[PDB]
Amino acid sequence: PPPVRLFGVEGTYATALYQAAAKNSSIDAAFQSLQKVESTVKKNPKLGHLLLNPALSLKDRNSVIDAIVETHKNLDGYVVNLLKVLSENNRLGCFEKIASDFGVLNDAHNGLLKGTVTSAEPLDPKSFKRIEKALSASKLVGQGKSLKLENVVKPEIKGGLIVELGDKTVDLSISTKIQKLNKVLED
Amino acid sequence: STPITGKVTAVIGAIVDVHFEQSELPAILNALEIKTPQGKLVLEVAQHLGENTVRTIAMDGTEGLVRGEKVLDTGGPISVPVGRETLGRIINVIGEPIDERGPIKSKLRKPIHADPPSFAEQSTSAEILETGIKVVDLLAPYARGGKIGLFGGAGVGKTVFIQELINNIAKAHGGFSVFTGVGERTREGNDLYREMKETGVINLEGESKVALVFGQMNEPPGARARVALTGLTIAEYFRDEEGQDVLLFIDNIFRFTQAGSEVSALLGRIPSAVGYQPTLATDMGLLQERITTTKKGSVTSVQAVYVPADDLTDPAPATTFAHLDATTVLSRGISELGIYPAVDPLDSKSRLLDAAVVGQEHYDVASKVQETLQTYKSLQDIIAILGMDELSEQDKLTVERARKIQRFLSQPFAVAEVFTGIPGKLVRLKDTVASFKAVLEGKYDNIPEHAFYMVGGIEDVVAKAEKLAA
Amino acid sequence: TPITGKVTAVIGAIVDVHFEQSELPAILNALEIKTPQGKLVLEVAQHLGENTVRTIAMDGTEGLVRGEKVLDTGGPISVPVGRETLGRIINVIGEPIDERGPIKSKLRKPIHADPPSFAEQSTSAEILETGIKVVDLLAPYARGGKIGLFGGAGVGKTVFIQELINNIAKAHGGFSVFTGVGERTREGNDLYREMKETGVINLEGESKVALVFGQMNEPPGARARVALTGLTIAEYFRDEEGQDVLLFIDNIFRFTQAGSEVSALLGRIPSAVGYQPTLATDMGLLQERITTTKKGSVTSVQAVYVPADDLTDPAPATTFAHLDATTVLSRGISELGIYPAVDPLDSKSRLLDAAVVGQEHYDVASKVQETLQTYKSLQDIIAILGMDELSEQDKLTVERARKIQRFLSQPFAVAEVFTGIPGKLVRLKDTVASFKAVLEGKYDNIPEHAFYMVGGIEDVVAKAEKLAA
Amino acid sequence: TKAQPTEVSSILEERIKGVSDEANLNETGRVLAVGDGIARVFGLNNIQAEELVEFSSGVKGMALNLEPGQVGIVLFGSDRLVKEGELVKRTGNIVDVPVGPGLLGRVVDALGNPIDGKGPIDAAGRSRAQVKAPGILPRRSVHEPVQTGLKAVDALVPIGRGQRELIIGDRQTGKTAVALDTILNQKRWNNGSDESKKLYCVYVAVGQKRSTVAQLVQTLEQHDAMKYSIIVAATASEAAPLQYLAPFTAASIGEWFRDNGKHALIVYDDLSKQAVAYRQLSLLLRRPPGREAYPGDVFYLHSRLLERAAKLSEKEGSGSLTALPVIETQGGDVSAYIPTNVISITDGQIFLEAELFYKGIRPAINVGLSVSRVGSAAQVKALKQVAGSLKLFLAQYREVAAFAQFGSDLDASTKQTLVRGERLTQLLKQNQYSPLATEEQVPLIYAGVNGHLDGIELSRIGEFESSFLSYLKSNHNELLTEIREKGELSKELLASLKSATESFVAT
Repeated sequence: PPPVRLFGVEGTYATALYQAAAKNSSIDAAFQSLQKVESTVKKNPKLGHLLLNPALSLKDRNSVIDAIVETHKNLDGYVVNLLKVLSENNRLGCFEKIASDFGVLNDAHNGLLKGTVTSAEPLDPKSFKRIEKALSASKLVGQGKSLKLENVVKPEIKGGLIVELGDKTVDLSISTKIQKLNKVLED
Repeated sequence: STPITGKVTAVIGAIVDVHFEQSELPAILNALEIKTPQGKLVLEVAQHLGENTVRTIAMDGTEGLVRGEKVLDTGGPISVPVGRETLGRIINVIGEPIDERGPIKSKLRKPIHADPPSFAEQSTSAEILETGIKVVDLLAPYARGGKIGLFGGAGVGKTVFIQELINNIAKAHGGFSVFTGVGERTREGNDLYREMKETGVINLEGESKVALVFGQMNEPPGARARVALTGLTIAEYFRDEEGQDVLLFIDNIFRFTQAGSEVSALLGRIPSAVGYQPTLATDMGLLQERITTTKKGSVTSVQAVYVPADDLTDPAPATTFAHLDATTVLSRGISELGIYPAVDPLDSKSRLLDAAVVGQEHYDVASKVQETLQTYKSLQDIIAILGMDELSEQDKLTVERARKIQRFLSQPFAVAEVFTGIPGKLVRLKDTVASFKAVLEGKYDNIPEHAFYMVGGIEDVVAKAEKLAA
Repeated sequence: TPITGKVTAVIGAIVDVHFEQSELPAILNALEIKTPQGKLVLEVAQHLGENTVRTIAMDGTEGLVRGEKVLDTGGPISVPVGRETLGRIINVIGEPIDERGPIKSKLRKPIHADPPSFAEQSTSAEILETGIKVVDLLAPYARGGKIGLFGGAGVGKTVFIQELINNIAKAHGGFSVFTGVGERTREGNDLYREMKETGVINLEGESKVALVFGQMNEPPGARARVALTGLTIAEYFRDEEGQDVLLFIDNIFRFTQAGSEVSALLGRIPSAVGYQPTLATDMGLLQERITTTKKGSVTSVQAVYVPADDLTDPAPATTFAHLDATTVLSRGISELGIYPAVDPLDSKSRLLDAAVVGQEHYDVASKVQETLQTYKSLQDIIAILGMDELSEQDKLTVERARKIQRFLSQPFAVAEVFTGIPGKLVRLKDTVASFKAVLEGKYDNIPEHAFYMVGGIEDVVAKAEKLAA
Repeated sequence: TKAQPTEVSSILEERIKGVSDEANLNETGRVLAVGDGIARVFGLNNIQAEELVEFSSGVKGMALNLEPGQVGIVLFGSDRLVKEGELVKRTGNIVDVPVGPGLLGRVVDALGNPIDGKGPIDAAGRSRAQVKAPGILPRRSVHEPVQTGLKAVDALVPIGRGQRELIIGDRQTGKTAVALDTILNQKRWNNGSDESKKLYCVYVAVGQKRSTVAQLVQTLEQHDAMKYSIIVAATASEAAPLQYLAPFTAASIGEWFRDNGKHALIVYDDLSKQAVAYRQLSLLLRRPPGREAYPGDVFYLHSRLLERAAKLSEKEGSGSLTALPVIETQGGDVSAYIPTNVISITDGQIFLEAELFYKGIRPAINVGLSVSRVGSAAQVKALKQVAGSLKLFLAQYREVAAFAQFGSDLDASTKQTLVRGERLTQLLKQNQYSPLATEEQVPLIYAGVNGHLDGIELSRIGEFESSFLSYLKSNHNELLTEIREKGELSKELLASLKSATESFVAT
């Protein structure tokens, strides 16, 4: 029952993983154990040149899976089925790409949104919370799916802000307006 | 080698892929053996595609093949039989009986594949060769240790000329010969076998002065290419390890081009430069070096070529034109005139020609013959509209000569009594050189043109003159 | 069964749906996209899998929101057929383009159908007359016969189909069907009016002429299945009822042409120099649904637009295979002011190649062909040097050929502005008598200009008399 | 990155937790795509090569390309009943045809089922759709004549049994007619004595609609050339796997007579449309092609097919299946790829010219672009002897006739040649669909070569022919009989022939 399936190649592998684990529960557990093992493998230096960059055979991949099931508690056997699908397809490099997308699908089914309030500088804790109150109030969320907005620093923007999520964006960046000011005053 | 387990993954025409296990993988140009109800199926490895997974070309047919069937490694390429017990006998691509006189008689075996002789080895010189035909001996620069090339169309009497050449060179030749037929018909197989039972070149008991490798055109395209290579390695054993002369003979080599072009597309490449193989340069080259006259021995090829639609500006015929030393071109027009062989001597070329190369007498005679015939070809258009009568008495004489010379290149052969009808006639290198000189000086420029119809030597023309008189 | 789904992709004009249900319909079924500007009727062509099909779109494809409801109606698009679809114009969806309210009908039949079998189809030839001499001589038309026109369009095409409608289809007692697949709508308007005036359409009621027009301003998929629509109507008259018919098409190239465009979009590789690899398959199926059955017998005339006037082009080439008579028509021949615009050294028929049209007739074509070929073969020597530099024998033949060459010029009865001149018409028997005489030199002695743009043998004489005063 | 559709994450995870390999992806596999009358299914990990897989839709399609991703199955049907999520069950049997003397006077499609309601095929064996060419040991030289209604073609171009000669040309140039002359003269041997003079002719029609072919067979039933022949069809409206399979299953029906020591002859019309079917077939299964978009292994198909007609040893009865390919060149395009391949295979040409059709030589006869690569001795020894200077007059004639059309003159002897070459040219003409036995093809060619057509004028060729055949019918009908049965002329026979020609040398 995909809550919002992704077409893109491996946004479909995320879709597949979700449905299977959603009808047998334990998705929040699965994803949590998965994120932990992915972080502890990459920061281990053996597979920091070999699962970070796939460069292993077919037979050498299966033996990687066997060392991996020590590393965490599997927690749901559909994520153990993902390890068999990727070892067979002869990469381990787009392993975390499926995981990241699966995570979004998982938090979306629960009813949680993750967005961004990109700025060139951080604002007041007041500023962030008002913007949240306004978005829930406004007729763009029914108040049915929960809210997360994440402030980030991007270097693109020169001042002002853009709130982004769901392909709804409210744009009051100055960066663009400055550029157009120059053009029109060199006309 | 020991047992190697591979499983078939895909049957796609000839193309068959395998899934070998890690740390026990074949290498490019091996021969794989598969137990099948089709005997032993052999796959020639031609690529690896990565991940312990190969891509092969078949060498035996792919009918009723079951995916997941176990695939062996011989440990190396197909090894055919080479010997001096391979004289007469008929041999296929995998070195497996098609003359059905039991397994093919060997002393040694070698793989189909081998290395082109090295430059240090080379002892290659060109020394006058002959076949017993007048147009060939005088007006074509054949040399021994050369690489003769019988360029021509389809059905211009290709089979006749080839029949006549083996008929002559082999019986006279102290050595043997090796005949390879690459992608030619089952009509042709019995006919080549049949013609040479009759002339006595093939004897079931003793040795033979010719060998046979008949590879046919219903055979899978990968297998089609290595009929040429199979035959080639026998020529090498003759040259090398016996230290005998042999004269290699191939039929048609266009079929060799064609065969690479097919398995090229399927391997995943594009056959570029008009639907012919890209890898033409390196495969052609392999063949050419391999046929040589070294300090070990002499192997001289006479190679059949088919030019599609008499087009010499298609890239496939043209590259080959450079690589065959002593080219000849056969045309349809000469056959219809009743002129035999189909050879036009105004189209034969060797890369370098002088008075030292072919010799002083030979040069001068062969140049004079060509200019009289070349002036006639030029004047033909002019004469069509203006008429002979607007040109000179002299012009008329260069024309009247070119015609008498022109029918002096007719020679019916004994194995073209099934084709033409007229008895056998042969003229040696000596007889042609001495006699053509007389004609140009004007001693026989009073004998009728039709008294040069169907003649051998000078003698026949006089005898045929008497026949028109009476 | 209604299958709710969403439109994932608007990949060109071959839109793709992804249903949110685990069911799927069979290929060649119908789907309706629920858009606030009407509907689109689309037909499934591929299953790609996971519940995402690719459907060919027969209705305009701008303004499609990705994420918009689709419904499964089930099965082919249904046209209207009967005695009440007579005089009507039909688009591709069963909809009229001349209005007057809807098409009145009894039966609505699927546009995707099976073609009648081998036991049920044999070719015939029973000899119709064309008032056009050049056809009679070189490639005589006949009932059951399969006729084909080639070379360019707008060179005189339209004039020629109308001449055929004028003589054979106003003396045909069955219905007659005009189907022009993606025809140029101006010409269409002209044809509708003139037919209704000359009485062969009357109101929406009973008729001896019915019409179907594709509009060529519609998307590629619609153009493809105009051809399919028009075949459904013909099937009904020929087959179910069992009444005799006729069929005229300008151009069927359009059908093939549409296919090559959609080929790229569907998932196929298009066959080289801009055609489809499913070229043979589609072409056979369309010409097998209208050819002579046993329930009826239908003479079909097909016109093929050639984008270079060369038949080496594969689309014209596989057409030429499915005909018994041909009358290749060429642009060069038009510009030379020869009307009829038909080649004389490129027209042939398989009833005239074995004397099934008679010995006197076969004999009359044979000589005519040989004279005319002498003229073209010695045409270089003819322009560069004159005729007193050639043999007298040669000069005579060439002289006769030129006179025969002019004689084939005749204006159509339907031309009055396409030739300038009001036409002249002759019979089959008249055409044969006339030529016969001409080969015997009876009227080779009076101007060439006396043979040009006149009818019968009598008319030639009469214009020579004009020319002497 | 992208991986094959069987390795896709939804299909693969369920298999691990239910069924995967063995009788579901091994004897069975589950369809996953379909369109263009072509499907591809996942599974079939064990399956024969060229095997027939019956879809659970009541469609059967053989598989020629196998992939561990999607096995590409060519349907013999429409896709409007074939679906995604159907199972396919293996027949376990490679595509096969009924062979018998109970395919005679019957029309059959490539699945050997009646398509004209003449009912059941009484079959004495079944045979294989793909069968390798005979070797070097089962082979015998060809020396057997074949009668054709066109005298110049039979005499110069030797029409044997166990040999392949290519009839090539454009449409409506009597491509069909050359073959039909052959068939028609075989009424006479069929009726007649000697088993080894008998052809059970097999007619193959590929990419030719239902309507055209059905008219044709009725024609052969008039002339009593259908009541022993076999008609194989693969119409255009029928699917491309079916158009491709028609020549290869027709082959088996001729191959059974060959086997038993009888003889047959196979017309392969249209070899060009098989090649078109093959192009569609390989490019929707994805095979990189060569030039013109026709695949790489198009030649391999064509070489194997043609080589199913060859002559055998006396162990297999002295039998031959004989082949005559038919190729529809675009425009006289003989430099195209598919014509260059066929050409290679075939050791003769039955060249037709378009210009000559128009000239009145219907059906068109061109023996100056005809070739014979092999020796000539598989025709009637007699027709060859009489027609012995026929080559030399027709080939010399072409040169003098070319020259004459530039307005340059020549001596009286060349105009004697030229004049004779015209008298001869008229002889050839005779309308399509007409027989002309060999027995009356030895007189006329004697008559032409000895200047007995040179006693008459250019249009009195037809009047001479009428009297000479009448004279031979009264006096020399024994002469006619010896020519057919024994086929060899002696001084005695040639002297009688001479009396006959002199008697009506004028008119």
